[PDB]
Amino acid sequence: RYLVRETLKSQLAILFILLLIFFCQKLVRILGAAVDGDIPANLVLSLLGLGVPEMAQLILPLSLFLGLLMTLGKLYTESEITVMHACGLSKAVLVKAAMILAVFTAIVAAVNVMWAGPWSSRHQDEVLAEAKANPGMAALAQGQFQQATNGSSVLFIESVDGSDFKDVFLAQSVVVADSGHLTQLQVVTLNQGTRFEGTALLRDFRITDFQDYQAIIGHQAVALDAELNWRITLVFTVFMMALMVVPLSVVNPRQGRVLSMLPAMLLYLLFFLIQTSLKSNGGKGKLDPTLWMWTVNLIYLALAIVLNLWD
Amino acid sequence: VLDRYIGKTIFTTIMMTLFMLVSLSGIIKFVDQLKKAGQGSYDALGAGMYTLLSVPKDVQIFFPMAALLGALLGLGMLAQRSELVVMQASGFTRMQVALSVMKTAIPLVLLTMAIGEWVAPQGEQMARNYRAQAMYGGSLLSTQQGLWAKDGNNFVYIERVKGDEELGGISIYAFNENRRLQSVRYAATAKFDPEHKVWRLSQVDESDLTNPKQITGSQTVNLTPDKLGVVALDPDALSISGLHNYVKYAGRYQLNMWSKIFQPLSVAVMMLMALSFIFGPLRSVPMGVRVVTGISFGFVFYVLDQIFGPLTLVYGIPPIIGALLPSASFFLISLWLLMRK
Amino acid sequence: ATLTAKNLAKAYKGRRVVEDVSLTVNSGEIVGLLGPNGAGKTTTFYMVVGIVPRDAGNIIIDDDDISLLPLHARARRGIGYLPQEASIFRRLSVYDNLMAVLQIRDDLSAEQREDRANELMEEFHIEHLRDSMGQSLSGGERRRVEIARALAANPKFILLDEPFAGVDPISVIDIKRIIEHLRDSGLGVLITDHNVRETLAVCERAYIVSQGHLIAHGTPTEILQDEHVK
Amino acid sequence: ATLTAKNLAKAYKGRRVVEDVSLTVNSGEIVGLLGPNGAGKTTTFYMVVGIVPRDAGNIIIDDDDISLLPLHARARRGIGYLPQEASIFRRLSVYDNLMAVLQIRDDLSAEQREDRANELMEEFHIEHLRDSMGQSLSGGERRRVEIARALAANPKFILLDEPFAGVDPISVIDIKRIIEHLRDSGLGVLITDHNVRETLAVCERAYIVSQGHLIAHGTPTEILQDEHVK
Ligand SMILES: CCCCCCCCCCCCCC(=O)O[C@H](CCCCCCCCCCC)CC(=O)O[C@@H]1[C@@H](NC(=O)C[C@@H](CCCCCCCCCCC)OC(=O)CCCCCCCCCCC)[C@H](OC[C@H]2O[C@H](OP(=O)(O)O)[C@H](NC(=O)C[C@H](O)CCCCCCCCCCC)[C@@H](OC(=O)C[C@H](O)CCCCCCCCCCC)[C@@H]2O)O[C@H](CO[C@]2(C(=O)O)C[C@@H](O[C@]3(C(=O)O)C[C@@H](O)[C@@H](O)[C@@H]([C@H](O)CO)O3)[C@@H](O[C@H]3O[C@H]([C@@H](O)CO)[C@@H](OP(=O)(O)O)[C@H](O[C@H]4O[C@H]([C@@H](O)CO[C@H]5O[C@H]([C@@H](O)CO)[C@@H](O)[C@H](O)[C@@H]5O)[C@@H](OP(=O)(O)O)[C@H](O)[C@@H]4O)[C@@H]3O)[C@@H]([C@H](O)CO)O2)[C@H]1OP(=O)(O)O
Repeated sequence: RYLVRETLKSQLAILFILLLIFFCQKLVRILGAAVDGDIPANLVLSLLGLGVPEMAQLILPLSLFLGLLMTLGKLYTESEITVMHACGLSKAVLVKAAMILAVFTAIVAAVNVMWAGPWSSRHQDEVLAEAKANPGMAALAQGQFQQATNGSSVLFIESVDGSDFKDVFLAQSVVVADSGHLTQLQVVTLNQGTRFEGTALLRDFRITDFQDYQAIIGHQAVALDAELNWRITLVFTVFMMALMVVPLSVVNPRQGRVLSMLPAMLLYLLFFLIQTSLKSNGGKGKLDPTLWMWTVNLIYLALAIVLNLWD
Repeated sequence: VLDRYIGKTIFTTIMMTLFMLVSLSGIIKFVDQLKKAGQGSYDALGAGMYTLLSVPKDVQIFFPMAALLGALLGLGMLAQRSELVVMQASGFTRMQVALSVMKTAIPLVLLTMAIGEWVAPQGEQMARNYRAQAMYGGSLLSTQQGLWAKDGNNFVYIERVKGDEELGGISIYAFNENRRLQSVRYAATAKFDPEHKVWRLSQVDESDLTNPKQITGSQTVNLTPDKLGVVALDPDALSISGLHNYVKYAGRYQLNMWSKIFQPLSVAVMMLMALSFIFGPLRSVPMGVRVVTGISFGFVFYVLDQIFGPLTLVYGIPPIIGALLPSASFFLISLWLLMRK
Repeated sequence: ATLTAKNLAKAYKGRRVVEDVSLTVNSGEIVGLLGPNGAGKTTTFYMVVGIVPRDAGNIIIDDDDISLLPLHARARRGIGYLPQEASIFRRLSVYDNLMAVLQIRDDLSAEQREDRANELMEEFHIEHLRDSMGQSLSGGERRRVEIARALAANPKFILLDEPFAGVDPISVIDIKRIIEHLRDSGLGVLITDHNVRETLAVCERAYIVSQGHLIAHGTPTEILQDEHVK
Repeated sequence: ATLTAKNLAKAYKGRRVVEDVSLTVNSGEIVGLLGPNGAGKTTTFYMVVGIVPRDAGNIIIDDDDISLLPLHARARRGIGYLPQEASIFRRLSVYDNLMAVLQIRDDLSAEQREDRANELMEEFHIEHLRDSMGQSLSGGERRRVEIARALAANPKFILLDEPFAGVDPISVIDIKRIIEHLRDSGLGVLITDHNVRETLAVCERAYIVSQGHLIAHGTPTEILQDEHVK
């Protein structure tokens, strides 16, 4: 006999409408790499689903936080938590229910990093990198700087759509092209070219004429040319915020219903704010030089307990 | 008059929610750059930077979303307290109410149009300029990077960039329409000088190609100045005349040119959308649903803005279309909720 | 002056909630509109007000069908309205509230608005609270300001919504005296309460909607004869 | 079998609302608690309920200072309470609501819970609404369900907050019949309301607060004949 199936419905709803908010955040972020960061967008829809678990790290505790808070708001403004209090039920019965929710969502956040967190992390470690190497229909004219592992080879074309080229410019010094065309599989079918490499006057002054050269400079340049904290602290968020939000879902008559959510949200995001700030020095696992984080973890567990209890 | 009442009410709700959405994003970006201030100071990548950096948020980042939430809560007060229907049952028309809100919308368009070209561009300039302690930051101070210039037929590779506006520098690829090289220079002493010296003739190390054999070379001792040589600031940099730069030759720079000058339309259409709400599916559902619908359509505006701006890739749709698409097609949903019943 | 409704209709997903109400109100009389809770009073009164639109029927002021005309149009033609809950402007003064409703009167001047305001304030006993804030007033003083604000528009049929709710019998008899003062003024009053034996004693005739039907219509004693509700 | 409030007191940041008020409620009688609008009908009742915290006061059931308890500990030790508005678990069935109250009946068996549930459903006539969805009940059905939940926790002194506010005078008489059946089941019932002419006609004795002070009490005849009522 519990209200757990009533709050589980809003749990599922807030889950389903937070995944799209964070999709629409990470998608707006990776459009920055599709436009400015110069990464081809043949991998947007794939990169979303391959990286949804690092997104759902932070969905599920806030999902249970909202799915408890918005539910017990209705349960209190129908004057119904205060009729469970008018019967012999206590605050402890909805505490039992909320901690059952905490068990369920903590199982979710655990099996995240058990079977899909690092799995998606080491399949997102490749960006489908073997097709980042293997070319397709990606040129992206007026760009392609890529200083790393290419020298400084920039090759832009002052054209319109790809039929009449001006200053293909083919840097490495630079070889200069007049005409050009396009084929795929690194073999570009350009007509003319003029190599030049003279840096100083005392050096060589090397020219080549217009020749039947194919200009292979597109080479597959690879880069070879704590979880100990989060695995416990996110499960502690899921285990703690359920016990923390029930003394804050108390909706008062005068201040209204949504202003009865400001202190819970102002403490929840202050929590995640201080946790992310104290993720400053992390060392990636085996180098952990600070543990001020369990200070705020223990003091918010104390804040939850102190809040709840009122003797 | 109660023209004063509705106007000052909407204005103070705008200012209150605007100060709220300034303070929230200010402390969040404060503790965000607190994750890299190991070379700055306690406040250098902090409070001394954000006391300037609050106003470019205030121009365009939150000011449409805060515009809807302010002109929604401040006019939902008048329906919560059963107070808009008082004047609407005294005979004060809904077009009287729309004119009463937009009679004081004019300081909001005036305000953001002033700040977004007087205080906010120089604000984020000085913000990135003050982050020169912790390195790697691209600003008016650039770093040791080869900025591949493109001056029409002319092209210049850069070797080294300093902070005193000097360059062991300019390597002119003097290329005509015959692609005949005239200079192979290395401008080792490119010191900043006034407007007579937008390119200063430094350190002649050239060779002309008047003949394949005879070369008139000289070892003795383009139209992109330093206020146009700072190009890494891809968000809102400066005014329309300087943004009219890549012109005798780039789609996103005129896209941002339109996005600079459509934010007043964004605020005005935003208040019109708030009034179509308060005369639409609202007026019966309570303040929780008011503020949920508020942040929902504000985030819808944010995602349509920050996608359909950068979405201009497939057809390469015109930037007037790409910038008005989160404004005119939000005016449209407002207009439909007006004339729906 | 005569306001008349004919064959009022409202439904929801085809389920009829209002079935053929035809109420009348003349100037001078105090028409009551009672019934059960949520079976005619709210919807019928709010259609006659103009908060909600009609589906079939006529609303007529003096041989002029205003059924297409919305609430602000009915106010510009002569119907006033007072809401249930507290409906004062919580930031102006009482003085500025009365002038703020006198602004939209396109038939006045600078001295005439001050004169009409001083008339209404000296008549409704708020002229000593002239410089007060309506947010920081009491219930009876606030009802004085709301009735004075309704009279600032110079109406011809004021349609009160719950004046006899939530107050002690002393304030009941004070609001009784202000409705007696309005029937001295020659203004028609239409009223809906759930205080039957505290509202039906002032009405010169009252209409009793009952699940759509006006099964009782006429004087309060004739209403108390039939018990087709009870 | 006797409840007594001794010397209640409450303020709101230097705004006093109750000033040394003591009320006595014996078993088996409809005790009223009336007054002026918001000067102690709400506050004194909510202290005897226990929603608001007092400062000084003594609540006694058989020499038990239950004044320091939370709300449900008073409900644990024989006090009932019914709220003002729709306190129905709208997404439960009615038998689930009654058993949901009956889960904390440690002094009963694992089958006497269902036996008492059958008794209450035979008494309050919800035998066809036993498995209806708790949203889909009407007014009197909803009142009977909430009173059945109250009695399923088996109280001695039940405390109702406006059981008449928002019902037509048919359901008023039916609720009076229900409250007389409650006191004929032997409960000392306390009622506050804005309806003195509806409350005083069913109460056997009533208490009249005024500005943090009981100024009259006892029989409704003396409450009619005391200091100002008309
Ligand atoms: C009511 C119900 C509630 C609703 C739900 C709530 C909604 C919440 C939404 C949140 C969703 C997203 C979650 C999230 O966001 O999640 C996290 C957030 C947690 C909290 C969220 C949830 C909240 C709690 C729950 C809710 C509770 C209520 C953050 C994150 O994620 O953390 C970090 C993130 N912070 C945020 O995002 C803030 C968050 C904040 C969230 C706010 C939430 C607010 C909710 C409000 C609630 C209200 C009630 C209270 O979100 C944002 O704001 C986004 C906007 C969100 C708004 C959404 C709408 C809200 C609407 C609400 C109503 C509906 C931050 O950057 C984001 C900023 O971007 C824009 O600014 P800019 O434009 O950029 O300025 C935004 N501007 C904007 O948006 C625009 C506007 O402003 C805002 C508009 C918003 C909408 C406005 C309207 C809203 C509607 C209003 C309606 C009313 C800013 O906005 C800001 O400022 C903040 C802003 O004001 C505030 C936001 C405003 C919100 C207001 C809301 C109001 C609502 C009111 C009503 C409700 C924003 O902050 O940094 C990282 C990402 O950058 C990365 C990447 O990974 O992508 C990593 C980079 O490295 C960086 C770094 O940036 O960190 C930079 C480097 O230069 C360097 O500095 C480095 C170190 O510092 C060095 O020392 O660090 C780099 O990587 C790689 O780059 C290169 C690579 O390519 C190789 O070449 C390499 O070289 P290099 O080239 O050199 O770089 C790099 O190697 C470096 O390092 C090496 C070593 O270190 C080795 O270490 C290795 O390992 C390490 C790992 O182990 C680490 O894990 C890593 O270091 C690396 O892997 C590394 O390899 C060196 O090696 P060595 O040599 O030493 O050996 C090496 O040499 C070199 O140095 C590296 O490898 C690169 C990329 O990878 C390239 O490939 O980019 C993130 O880390 P990550 O993502 O985790 O990784």
